[PDB]
Amino acid sequence: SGFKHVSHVGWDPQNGFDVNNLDPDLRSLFSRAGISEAQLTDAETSKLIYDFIEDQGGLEAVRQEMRRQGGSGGSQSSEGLVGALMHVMQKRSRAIHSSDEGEDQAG
Repeated sequence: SGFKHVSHVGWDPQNGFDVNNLDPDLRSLFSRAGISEAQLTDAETSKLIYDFIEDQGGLEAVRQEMRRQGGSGGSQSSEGLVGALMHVMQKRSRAIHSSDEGEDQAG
C-alpha cells in the first residue's frame, strides 16, 4: 500500500519532450490539443504535459488508448483524452507559445 508508479516516458526536464523522436500516437495527441513543439520542448510546459500522460495510464496507455479511441464513435481518435489534456494545458494560467518582438502589457 502506498506504492509509487513511474511512467516510462523518458522525457528531458531541461530539453523537454523528445518531439523529434516522439511516437505518432502520443505526439498526435499534443497536436490535437493544439500543443506546439515549443511547449513540448519547454521545461515548464513539458513537466505539466508529460505528467498528463501519467494520468492517462502512462506512455503505454496513450499509444494504447490512441488505438482504442480510433474505432468507437466516428473513427478519428481525439474526442476524449485530448479534451482532458486541453484542460491540463490551461494549468499554466497564461502559457502562450508566443514571441515578444515588441510588446508591452504595461502602459
